[PDB]
Amino acid sequence: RVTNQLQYLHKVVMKALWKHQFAWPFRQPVDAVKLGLPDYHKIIKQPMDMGTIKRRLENNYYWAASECMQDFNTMFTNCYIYNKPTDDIVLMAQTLEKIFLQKVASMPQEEQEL
Amino acid sequence: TNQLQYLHKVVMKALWKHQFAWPFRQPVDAVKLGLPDYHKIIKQPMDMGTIKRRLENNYYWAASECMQDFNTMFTNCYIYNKPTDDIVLMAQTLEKIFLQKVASMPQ
Amino acid sequence: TNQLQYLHKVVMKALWKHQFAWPFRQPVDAVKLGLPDYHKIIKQPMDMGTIKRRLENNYYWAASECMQDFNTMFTNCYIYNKPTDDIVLMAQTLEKIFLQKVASMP
Ligand SMILES: Cc1cc2n3c(c[nH]c(=O)c13)CN(C(=O)c1cccc3ccccc13)c1ccc(CS(C)(=O)=O)cc1-2
Ligand SMILES: Cc1cc2n3c(c[nH]c(=O)c13)CN(C(=O)c1cccc3ccccc13)c1ccc(CS(C)(=O)=O)cc1-2
Repeated sequence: RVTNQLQYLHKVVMKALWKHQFAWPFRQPVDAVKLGLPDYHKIIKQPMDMGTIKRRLENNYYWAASECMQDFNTMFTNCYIYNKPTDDIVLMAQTLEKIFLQKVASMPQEEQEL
Repeated sequence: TNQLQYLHKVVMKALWKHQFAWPFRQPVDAVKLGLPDYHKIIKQPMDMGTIKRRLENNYYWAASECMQDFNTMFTNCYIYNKPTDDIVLMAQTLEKIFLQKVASMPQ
Repeated sequence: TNQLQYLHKVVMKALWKHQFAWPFRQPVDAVKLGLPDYHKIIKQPMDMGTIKRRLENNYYWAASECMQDFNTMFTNCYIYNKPTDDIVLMAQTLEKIFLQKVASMP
């Protein structure tokens, strides 16, 4: 579907996050072989990344804005769960997530299809 | 504000009474709970009791500030605990409700 | 250009960052937004991204051209959308700020 809320998430939230200087670890699925993370998929059962979210927005995959919001949330939460508290990637995720939440605070309130 | 009243009377009210909310209704007492590393790892403790009181005392200026406090509380949980701990699943469940209700926050 | 300077550094700066600006920051994409009739109804599309680029490149010959582009943008929204769409309220809010700022232009 195409809704006011999903348009906002695409044109405002994803636009802001995708071009952020900390976005690059998150723009594609984690490649556990490339990154040397042999237990990644034992710990993280629902991988998510902003490339996948962006494609779903582009392809009208989502039915409700909350579904997109949950994908963003899963992506951040995966990072906090998997990594050590002191890893810089945690700081990068926190930074992006704060922007996510700041932008979501102004999202259109009542979702209706376009 | 309209938004802060929604976060207080709609979002928090729903999370507060949830069956998974009880670990989050007051600050983590690391001594009582036997977590001597908790405050070495978690530098910004947050909980729903603290957020609720801040909502009651007009502490916030904007809804986003309150949303960030919710966010910190959940994130602390994912950062501090082992992936396999039940408390992680409890936080996830609550955070999904938080985001669902936030989606419908008025403008 | 003092007027165009004002339109760029005061009017566009306020409107561009307003929380209601996001539907107007780029051209309407009738394909991606699924609106087969948009260009049958709206003959002169306009948006704040185009206006902003024109101010930056010294495109306009007079302030009135820039103001008319703002006006066209808002009018397209009112003509195309249903009266109850939130976007109509968003355009009304932005246009009132536009006119308020225009009254104090050199
Ligand atoms: C979600 C995610 C992304 C990455 N993740 C890693 C561990 N866990 C994760 O969740 C994770 C391992 N990883 C890092 O730790 C790392 C991060 C950021 C800056 C760095 C600077 C120096 C060294 C490492 C890093 C890197 C390295 C590079 C790429 C980009 S790409 C095109 O190659 O895939 C992605 C990740
Ligand atoms: C955010 C938070 C809250 C608690 N946390 C714990 C570890 N890390 C955390 O982040 C955390 C340690 N903790 C437990 O491990 C625990 C054991 C047995 C059953 C459980 C069921 C659900 C959740 C936790 C447990 C308990 C125990 C009790 C209370 C409530 S109270 C008034 O008595 O202090 C809070 C926590």
